[PDB]
This record gives sequence, structure tokens and C-alpha cells, in this order.
Amino acid sequence: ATTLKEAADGAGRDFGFALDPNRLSEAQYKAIADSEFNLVVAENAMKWDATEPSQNSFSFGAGDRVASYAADTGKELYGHTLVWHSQLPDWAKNLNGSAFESAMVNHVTKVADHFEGKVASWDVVNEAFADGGGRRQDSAFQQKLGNGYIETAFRAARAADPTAKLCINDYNVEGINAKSNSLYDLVKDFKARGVPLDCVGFQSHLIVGQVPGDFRQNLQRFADLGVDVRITELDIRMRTPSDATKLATQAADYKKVVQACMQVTRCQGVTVWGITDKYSWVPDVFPGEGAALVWDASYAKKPAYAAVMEAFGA
Ligand SMILES: OC[C@H]1CNC[C@@H](O)[C@@H]1O[C@@H]1O[C@H](CO)[C@@H](O[C@@H]2O[C@H](CO)[C@@H](O)[C@H](O)[C@H]2O)[C@H](O)[C@H]1O
Repeated sequence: ATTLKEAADGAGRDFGFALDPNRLSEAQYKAIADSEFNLVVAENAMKWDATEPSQNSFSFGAGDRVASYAADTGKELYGHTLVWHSQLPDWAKNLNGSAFESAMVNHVTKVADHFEGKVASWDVVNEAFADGGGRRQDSAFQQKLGNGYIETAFRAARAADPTAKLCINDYNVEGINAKSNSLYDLVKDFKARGVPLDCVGFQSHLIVGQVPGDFRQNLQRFADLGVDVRITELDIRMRTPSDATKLATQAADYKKVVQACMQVTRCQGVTVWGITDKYSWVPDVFPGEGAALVWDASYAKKPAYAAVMEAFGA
């Protein structure tokens, strides 16, 4: 292989990226998107704020643009995300009880129906758990609906889309810890009772030099529950500006993550959360941090590029 797409294709695995469809008009961005990935996810275009800005009024143009991009380029389409506490519109926050449950169900149903037969997998529920174990403590869904909302969401998604792979997704669940144990318990429970659930997403927003050593073992125990696994939002952030040492450690870190996936038969692949450092979410959330992606802000390949190629087997 000479490209990351070629390495992943050759390995029989997915290598995806988070797309902002507005950046498609930047030709260098499009060139890399077209040639370097075999899967695409909408970074923002399929979230609740982006799809249902007022109650039962849907805006699918941006998500459709991502879907059409996937179909036109022959890439697998991954859906993100039906239920997530973050950036939920105020109209939804203002609802309670059965009115809120109904809005959630209607959102799942309408969005899943709209993209049916295009989106191959959904993050049905995103970030349900708390660092340190148990349920997230700042979620409208948890607060208004309690424990059962996850099962409700998965069943509604299956009702709408009989075949799509239905995933639950989270961060800080890459190692074996209280948070991933809570997640593991739910997955095992869902599979034991026949709640629709096919996959688990490991966001893998990691810090340079700190890839969990038990990542493979964790991915494997999940796969062994009878579900697929995926690295969904990989980036590996460092203190800026980058230097040779940090770039080398970052490359080694990318290799470790991709290798952990390669080493688990039901790991579908790895999706990186963007193309270029120019557009990464990291600097705005974490001041003084960044340079987390495979291409720098001028779209030059970083040492992480070779490391990803090598890990997929090339
Ligand atoms: O925060 C990183 C990721 C955590 N896992 C779930 C993902 O959904 C999440 O992605 C981020 O989700 C954020 C919230 O939806 C995104 O922030 C958005 O993107 C912008 C800057 O990146 C801002 O203009 C803006 O207010 C906001 O719409 C950001 O792009 C995007 O990368």
C-alpha cells in the first residue's frame, strides 16, 4: 500500500474519517477524503441540533450531503448520533416526562427512517456513562427518563431500521476501568435479554504517550459478549507546537491503537476524528493542546501516517 485506504482495504478493515461537508469545497481536503478512507461519519451533520432544530421539524440537507458523499465515493457510512446529552436543543430540554420520552422516540424514528438503507451503523446512544462508573450525571436523558432510556432508544432504532448495526459509543472506556465495566455490564445485559445492540464504539480521544496498555484485552472482552467493536473518534493530542519527539511518540501511539484493533477479529476498524489539525475540535476545548490528527494544518502527512499504514499491515 501507498495509502491508508489501500492498507485498510488490503487488511479487510475500515479506516474512516469524520466529515464536515462544508469542507468538501476545499479541494485539498476533498482529495484526501476521497483517497485515504473507506468509511465516513458526519462530525456534526447528523446530531440532534443539526437534524431537528424545532420539534418534529427536520433539516436533513447537511446529513444528506454526507450520505451522498459516501454513496458517490463508495465509502461505508456510519451514523452519529441519535441520542446524546450534549448540544440538545432547548425545545427538547424544556420537555419532561412522557412528552420528552416521545420527542426522543420520534427523533430516533425519524432520523433512522430518513437514512435507512444508507447509514450502515448508528451510534444510537452516545456517552451514557460516567468517569468513575455508573450513569452520566449531566444528561437530560438520564435525568428525565432514568435508566431505561437506553433500551427505549435501541428498541426504537431497530423498529425503524431492521438491519442497521446499532452501537453504543463512549470515551474513557478504552482501558478496563469503572466506566468501561459499567458499559460492559449493560452490553452483557442487553445481549442476555435480546435488546437490539450489535456494536460498541471506543472514541479513543487519547493524549500523546498515554495509550491504555489493556486496550486489546478490553476490546476482546467486549467482542466476546457477541458484538462488534470499533475505534470511532481516534485522535491523540499533544501540547502545541509539535516537535520531533512528540510526533514520534504520537506515531507510536497511533500504531498501538490500530494494532489493538487488528488484534481483535471483531474490531471493524478505526475512524479518526477529522483529517487535518487545521480543523480539529481539540484546541478549542483544551487550550495549549492540539496537533492530534494524521495531517497537519498545511495537509502534510505527519509521522502518524506511516504508523497507521504499518499497523494495518502495510
Ligand atoms: O468533543 C469531541 C467529540 C466527543 N465525542 C462525540 C463527538 O460528537 C464530539 O465531536 C464534537 O462535537 C462537538 C459538539 O457537537 C462539535 O462542536 C461544534 O463544532 C465547532 C468547532 O469544532 C463549533 O463551531 C460549534 O459550536 C459546535 O457545533 C465538534 O466539532 C465535534 O468534533
